[PDB]
Amino acid sequence: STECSNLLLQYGSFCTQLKRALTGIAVEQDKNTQEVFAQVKQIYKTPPIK
Amino acid sequence: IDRLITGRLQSLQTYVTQQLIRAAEIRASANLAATKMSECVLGQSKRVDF
Repeated sequence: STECSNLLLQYGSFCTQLKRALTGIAVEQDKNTQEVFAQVKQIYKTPPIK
Repeated sequence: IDRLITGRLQSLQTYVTQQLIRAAEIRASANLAATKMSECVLGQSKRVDF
C-alpha cells in the first residue's frame, strides 16, 4: 500500500533497525553452524575397509 | 507533544533494550575473557581448541 508506505517513513528507522537486527541474526546462525561443524580444514573420506 | 513523548520513549526503550541485550552479549564475552585469562594467562588450559 502506498499510503501506509508513506506513513511508515514518519517513524524514522524502525524498519531499518529491525532489518539490521534480523540480518545480524541470519549472519549469526551461519557463524554458529560454521563454528560448530566446520572446525575441520580438509575433508577426509572413509576407506572401503570397515 | 504527547505523540512526540510516546515516540521518543519508544525509541529510548528500544535503545535501552538493545543495549541490555548487547550488554548481556558483552557480559558473556567478558566472562569468557575472565575464563581465558584465569585459564590461559593465569594457568594452562588442557581443554582442546581452547
